[PDB]
Amino acid sequence: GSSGSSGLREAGILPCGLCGKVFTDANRLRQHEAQHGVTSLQLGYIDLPPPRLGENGLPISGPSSG
Ligand SMILES: [Zn+2]
Repeated sequence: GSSGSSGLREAGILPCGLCGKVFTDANRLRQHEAQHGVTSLQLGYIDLPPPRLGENGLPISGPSSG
């Protein structure tokens, strides 16, 4: 005697626990999850962030003050 796969497709609909949105259709929420990246990497969108934060042009010993 042991269980297996006897029943129905009972998943469970719930509101997006990442941004705070609410969904009713599993298929609809499945797409929204992509926006965040739930175990996936959704790319193709346009992005143009600022340049990295770094600099150069300094000595090796530094200033001798103290
Ligand atoms: Zn969300």
